[PDB]
Amino acid sequence: SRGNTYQPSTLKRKRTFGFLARAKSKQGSKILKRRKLKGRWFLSH
Amino acid sequence: LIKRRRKLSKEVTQMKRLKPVSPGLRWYRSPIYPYLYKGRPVRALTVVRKKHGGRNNSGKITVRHQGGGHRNRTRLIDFNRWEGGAQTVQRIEYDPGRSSHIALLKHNTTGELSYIIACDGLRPGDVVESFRRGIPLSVKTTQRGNCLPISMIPIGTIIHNVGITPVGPGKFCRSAGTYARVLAKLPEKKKAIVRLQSGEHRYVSLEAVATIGVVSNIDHQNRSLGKAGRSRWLGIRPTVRGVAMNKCDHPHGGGRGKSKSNKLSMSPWGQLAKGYKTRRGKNQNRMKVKDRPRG
RNA sequence: UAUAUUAAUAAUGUUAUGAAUAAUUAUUAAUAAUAAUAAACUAAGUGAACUGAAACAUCU
RNA sequence: UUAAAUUAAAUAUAAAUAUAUUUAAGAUGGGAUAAUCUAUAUUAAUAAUUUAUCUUAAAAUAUAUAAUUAUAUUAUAUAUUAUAUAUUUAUAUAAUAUAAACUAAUAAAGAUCAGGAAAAUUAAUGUAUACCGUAAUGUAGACCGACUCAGGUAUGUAAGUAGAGAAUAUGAAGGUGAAUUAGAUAAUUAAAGGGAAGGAACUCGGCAAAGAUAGCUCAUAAGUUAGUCAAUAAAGAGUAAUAAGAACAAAGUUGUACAACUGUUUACUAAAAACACCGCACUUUGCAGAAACGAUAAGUUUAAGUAUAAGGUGUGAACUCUGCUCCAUGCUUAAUAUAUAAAUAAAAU
RNA sequence: UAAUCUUAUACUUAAUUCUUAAGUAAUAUAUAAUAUAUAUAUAUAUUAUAUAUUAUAAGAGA
Ligand SMILES: [Mg+2]
Ligand SMILES: [Mg+2]
Ligand SMILES: [Mg+2]
Ligand SMILES: [Mg+2]
Ligand SMILES: [Mg+2]
Ligand SMILES: [Mg+2]
Ligand SMILES: [Mg+2]
Ligand SMILES: [Mg+2]
Ligand SMILES: [Mg+2]
Ligand SMILES: [Mg+2]
Ligand SMILES: [Mg+2]
Ligand SMILES: [Mg+2]
Ligand SMILES: [Mg+2]
Ligand SMILES: [Mg+2]
Ligand SMILES: [Mg+2]
Ligand code: NA
Repeated sequence: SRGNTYQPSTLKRKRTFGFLARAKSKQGSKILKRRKLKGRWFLSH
Repeated sequence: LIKRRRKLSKEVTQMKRLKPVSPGLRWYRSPIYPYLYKGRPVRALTVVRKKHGGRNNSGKITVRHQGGGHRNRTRLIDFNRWEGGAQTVQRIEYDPGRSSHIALLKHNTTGELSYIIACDGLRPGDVVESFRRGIPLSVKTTQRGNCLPISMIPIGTIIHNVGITPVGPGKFCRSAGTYARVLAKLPEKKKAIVRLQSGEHRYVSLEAVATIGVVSNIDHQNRSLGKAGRSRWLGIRPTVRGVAMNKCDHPHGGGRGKSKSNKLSMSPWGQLAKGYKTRRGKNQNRMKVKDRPRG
């Protein structure tokens, strides 16, 4: 039985999608800049 | 002593099999080595063998079929023997990281320990030596167990570990039961001709080390793993046949029913699997003198 | 760990022998500090494909 | 494992970057002491893969006539009493004290599949003890499933009675009785219970549903690869039971085809004769290798391995076996036969 | 084979450390002279002059 694909764990989620993860890599930086340009309020977890 | 030796030679290594109470136990067949030590290796001479799963530094399987065997400790074994001086063999152990048995030497002047690959008839209590550092009449030198440059070994003598360069360690004939033979010696060129376990006759530098005798565990060849599980324990994941796949995956893939699809036997990446020589043209073993028997 | 360390001194308590050693406070001097920074425009490197050709590969 | 981080020139690469090497980060693991309660700071000197704890031996208890037979006990875990040594507090000794389970610690030891990595002692001087987590929910109305969703979700304790058990029955204690009720129970549906005479006449097909005469102890053939494999054999017996009388474990024998077998597979229509396999065979590669990956490179996996190894390929345990054929497509060795591409003088029209 | 490639591993002076320059000592190599031993050749010792302080070893090698 599918449907329950997101299996929350705070550690994994901060480590993968978190602000610090984004800011550490060049690709991540691009993403953050993109979100800033769009004016998103929340740049990442 | 001679009589004892003869007796030992006569005595064959028995092949243990359990009662076939399970269908997998039916074909498990292992050689017994009772003189082979029971216990552990010296922790100061082992390092963890870190499992790769056959994955390269890309994270991608580069070599198929490697996988999750038992945990394993690598034994640092001396393929060099730069020490010199007598050494008493304390015990002969099982090494999971190779097919040969290993021998734990204690050097007598110092009490310092080292592992060697075990020669065929080597036993605990025996004494061996190394002659990399020259000699300090002749036949006492040449006897199963001791290493020396090829320059010092009589022509025709069977040897196992064989270096390539003088400064270098023994690269050839280290697996269970294997051995090479010195065919000729040429001082003027500084080369000797060795025939390796395959049958190729190859040039090797004169000062290159070799240890006399045949590699131990000659009966390793005959061991029959009885069940799939045993392979898995050895870190060997299953191989899937090209013919059982689809064309996207293998040249042999597809077809309704089993069929080779009139396609020459080849690898998943298309190179030919029967006969096609892979080292070819310019790149080739210069020191090849006489080639291996078949191809 | 700049309510930092080092040096110099000043009052203070202890020890061993007016001189010597360590502890705390207070003044003076010396010694480093902090990449939040646009976007479009310009130049350069690499450089598709869909598409058009009423097919397609030269071409586009 | 990760890291625009770190070596005129670390190495490689259209850029992005990639690589080995150092440095730092990184728990799911390791980390002094301690109710006869305990002090981590500063300065100076020179572990453990799994698994079992049998047999023997010792001493103890009863029969019989030191020695035999039968039985239980046998490494550790406290309290009480009585003793000898420092002086009621200490040390050691002796005697007394249930069962079957469990825990931890101890020692010894069998198997092959051979079993983590990383941060010293003494002396002197010290200590005012930081920060954060802490509700409740957590086999669920409090998480993941669009819903207060019969799904998914990790660990420990899990009263007794009974029994081989965490089976099955009950349930002491605790918890719960719910965002639908009340009646009525037609036809009809679902989930059950029973059924005379028949007993597969049903049906594609005994599908479904019946069907268990000990779960302990004996006893168990043919066949066979010699493995109580077949076997939990069928049948049959012992104890229990004489027609009234819990629940759960336990549902037959034989032939053939296919596949040796335990396994794996189409998450959500296919579990198989398909994949895998152990074994068999062929082959490439001598290590400055072969194979794979690498805008391609350095370089990685191969491997701290070295031909009884490693890569690839077919077949797929074992028993009896594997006939004939290189025409063709390849590979492979040998030459001579023999053409051609780019690349050159200097010199002729 | 000093093509290419592979692998392993002291003082003085001048602008606390760094760099230059001079000389002297130390070690190595090359050339020259003298003395001795052996069969024009080889070996050792002494003296003079020049050069060096990425290396060494191993391997492949036009
Ligand atoms: Mg969703
Ligand atoms: Mg990632
Ligand atoms: Mg298929
Ligand atoms: Mg067919
Ligand atoms: Mg441009
Ligand atoms: Mg750390
Ligand atoms: Mg629910
Ligand atoms: Mg009918
Ligand atoms: Mg019918
Ligand atoms: Mg049942
Ligand atoms: Mg099957
Ligand atoms: Mg199904
Ligand atoms: Mg077969
Ligand atoms: Mg093979
Ligand atoms: Mg097949
Ligand atoms: Na095929």
